[PDB]
Amino acid sequence: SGFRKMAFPSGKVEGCMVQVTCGTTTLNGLWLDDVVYCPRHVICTSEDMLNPNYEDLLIRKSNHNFLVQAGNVQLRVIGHSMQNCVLKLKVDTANPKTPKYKFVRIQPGQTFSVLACYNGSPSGVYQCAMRPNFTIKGSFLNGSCGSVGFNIDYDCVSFCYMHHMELPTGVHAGTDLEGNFYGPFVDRQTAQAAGTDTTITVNVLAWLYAAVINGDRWFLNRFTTTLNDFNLVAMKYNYEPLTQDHVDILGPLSAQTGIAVLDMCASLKELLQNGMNGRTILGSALLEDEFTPFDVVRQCSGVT
Amino acid sequence: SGFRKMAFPSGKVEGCMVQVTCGTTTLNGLWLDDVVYCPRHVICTSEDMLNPNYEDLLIRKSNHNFLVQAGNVQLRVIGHSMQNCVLKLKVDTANPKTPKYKFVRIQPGQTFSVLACYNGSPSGVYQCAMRPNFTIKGSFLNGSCGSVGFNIDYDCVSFCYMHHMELPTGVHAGTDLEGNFYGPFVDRQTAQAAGTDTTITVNVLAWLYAAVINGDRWFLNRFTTTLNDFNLVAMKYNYEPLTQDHVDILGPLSAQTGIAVLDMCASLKELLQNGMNGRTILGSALLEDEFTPFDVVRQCSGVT
Ligand SMILES: Cc1ccncc1NC(=O)Cc1ccc2nc[nH]c2c1
Ligand SMILES: Cc1ccncc1NC(=O)Cc1ccc2nc[nH]c2c1
Repeated sequence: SGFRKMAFPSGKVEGCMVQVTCGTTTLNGLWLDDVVYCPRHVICTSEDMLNPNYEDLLIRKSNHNFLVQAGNVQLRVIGHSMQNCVLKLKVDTANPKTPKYKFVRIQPGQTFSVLACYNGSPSGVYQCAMRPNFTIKGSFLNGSCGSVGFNIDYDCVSFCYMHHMELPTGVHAGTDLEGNFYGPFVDRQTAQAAGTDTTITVNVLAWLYAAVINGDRWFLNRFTTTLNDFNLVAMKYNYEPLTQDHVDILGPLSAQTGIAVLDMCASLKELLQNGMNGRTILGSALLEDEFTPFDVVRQCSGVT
Repeated sequence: SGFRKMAFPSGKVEGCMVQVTCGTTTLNGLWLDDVVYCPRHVICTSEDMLNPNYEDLLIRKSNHNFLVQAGNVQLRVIGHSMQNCVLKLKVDTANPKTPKYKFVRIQPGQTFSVLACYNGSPSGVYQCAMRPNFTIKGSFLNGSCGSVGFNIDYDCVSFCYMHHMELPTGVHAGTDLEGNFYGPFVDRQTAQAAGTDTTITVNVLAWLYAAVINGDRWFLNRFTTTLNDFNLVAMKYNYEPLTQDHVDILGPLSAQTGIAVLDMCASLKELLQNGMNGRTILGSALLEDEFTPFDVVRQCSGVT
């Protein structure tokens, strides 16, 4: 028993982190096979970030200008190319620690682990979610760019995020490993404001099921609702609309606990309208939305 | 910017996890050098746990009864001994992945990362604190015993916890790596109730400093207090008494932010008396106490 905000074990990803320096800029790179992936803004100075022309800045860089270091040993760069907002640096040595991997582009509401790194060295690991406005709320200082987000399925690492930007509001933006930004964000230091950060309803419901499984049941009530009625309340509270697809995804948790999805929606509706009244659920005083239904099943069943 | 509940990168610890089976019981072991450490209750059945005589149960076990498996390869057990509540299984092969390590016994209020494992396989990593009542609030299912807690200082892993028990209330109890339980708990399935789970005041203050550094400042007020006055309010709210040692420990955060420790105590006192009023601090609706002052400095400076 007990339910924690849990990240995936980071070892497989630690074995892929390298330091990339170009000019005066140092950030992190991800070394998979004989390619090192990193944000293309490694070629910029802070002044260039105001209005960068990446193709033009890149023409002035040669393979020998990209310094790639794995631990205390230097990697030889034999090619470089720009793919969307990432650079792919071809090196002469395959990473011997390359795990089985995939590149996946996640949807908003999906969770992943981030291995925060500086100078190609891991500092920590935390769990987060792709917000509905395509930002993430991470912990990233100068030099953390190129740190990655991932999920693991037994022995295959699915990389889904690479850190690029901190918006003027302190939230974060980045790309998938094909270099396409999540949402409308760009790798330029300009006015980029995020949209409404709505709450991921399906994740809140999954977490309420985790609370019932792990003993916290005070919020269960004598009511039910419909998807349409629940969604009127969800709209009012800046929650994402709940769909029949989300109800189907919650089916296994509903079956395990014997609490119908719409009855849990009615508990959630009352929590939204009445508040917590100074009470807590799984050690939280707010409705937690950074656990997917899959995360709840995985943690409650101990998948390794 | 941004502040997250961050665990240490777990790779160095993943390389030490093994599966230990004795009879019908399987749990995790920690393989460092040529010794595998695991809870001595691996020798018990669930029925034995009601009233175990560990010395007597152990007499019936030989080296060949402890099955130790690292990945898919078996380790040969050439000796076994009981040290307090842990078994030390001497194996014929040193763990080639043994990191630099120490065994440390932490104090209440200190934080650490846990690598939750099942069948010697890592499932996830999370950050937690040793509560003032010597319990931890983890996420542990059947088979997670032997999972460990640790801190890392550059390349040296300090192991501080090994999971043993879940109390009837759903909180967790365990030992240091010398096999001594934290607090009054025992490895017997009996009535063991935890004391008051007070809030770690010094950690709440550190987290309020992290909030100011990372932009959340609404709770700062025009007041100050004294240690004695603050402690009267701390007593009322089941917070640990704040000492001059804690004030000294918060000195670097006070210097960085320019907010005197006693002024932050006055902000905390008002938060205790008035509540949050539906507001949040670093994404939390409660006062977070599982970040030490050292954690706040480490995360805010990007130590790798
Ligand atoms: C500063 C920071 C902190 C956390 N996360 C991201 C960042 N960086 C940015 O937002 C853009 C940036 C800023 C200066 C750069 N110089 C070369 N490349 C650069 C990219
Ligand atoms: C069940 C559990 C879940 C999470 N954390 C710990 C536990 N186990 C216990 O509290 C004691 C126990 C219970 C049966 C045992 N059989 C052999 N050894 C045993 C030890």
